[PDB]
This record gives sequence, C-alpha cells and structure tokens, in this order.
Amino acid sequence: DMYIERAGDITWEKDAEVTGETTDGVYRVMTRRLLGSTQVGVGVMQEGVFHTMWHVTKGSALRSGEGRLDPYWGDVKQDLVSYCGPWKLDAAWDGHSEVQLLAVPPGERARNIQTLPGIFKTKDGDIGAVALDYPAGTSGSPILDKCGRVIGLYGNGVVIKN
Repeated sequence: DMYIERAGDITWEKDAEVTGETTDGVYRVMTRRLLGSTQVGVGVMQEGVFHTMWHVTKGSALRSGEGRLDPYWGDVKQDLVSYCGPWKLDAAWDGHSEVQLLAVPPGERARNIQTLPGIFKTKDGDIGAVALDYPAGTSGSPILDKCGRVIGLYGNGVVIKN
C-alpha cells in the first residue's frame, strides 16, 4: 500500500536558509508496513496531476485520502512518473539564478534552502545540479525558481532553458 500525505504549499521563502484528493501542494510518498510507515519519496501535485520520480513508485498506484491515483506517464531513463494526467511541470532554470530546494525529509517538517546549482556537462548538454545531501526518501522534493515554480525535482538535475 502506497499513499501520499500533503506536506505544505509550493512557495519561495524570503527568509530561507542560504548556502482522489489532488489538491495542489508538495506531498510525501509513503508505503505502509505492519509496524509503521516509511517515506519513499516526495512529489508535486499541480493541475490535478501528481509528479514524482520513477524509482520512488515504479508506476505503482497511489491512494490519496479515500480515492486512488493511477499512473499516466513514466520514463525510467528520466526517472519520472506522472499520475492521472501528463507532465505539467514545464518551467526551466535560467542557468544563473539561485534556486530554492523545498526539501521534505522523512520525519521532518518541510523547509526551503537557497542554493546555486552547479552546471554539469553532459553528452545531452549543460544541466543544473543541486549539490545538497538529504536522507533517503527526500527524492522528488521540488526545486523552485524566484516565482515559486517547479524547475526540477531533487535528485534528477535541473534543465536549463535560457
């Protein structure tokens, strides 16, 4: 049994540290156990679509409150998966501005932390990388631009579109 729990709003924080319910927000991705529950990752609900990374769910369905969310699109190479709707997160990183990682670590409250991604060279091209370390289960945490928009997901890199 995998389920999601809302953890807060997607907002850029001005006083941040510097270095089937489908309500918009950031959600913990949880799997129930006989003894307890475990946070397997994080995801973003936006425009009635839930967005998380493939390694977190592997296309498994998600129960949101009473209702159920079914997978719609997925790609293992990209490590992404969307539920009941196609991918809605289209914003991109300018390639030079500081971003905010909205980290939602297991067992801890959500927090924002500003940082400047490094640009990592790849055969596909330049990419942004948030050089921060958070526990297992923080994957899927949203990366925000100054306007509160999701430009990427923690652990996956950030696309540049200047």
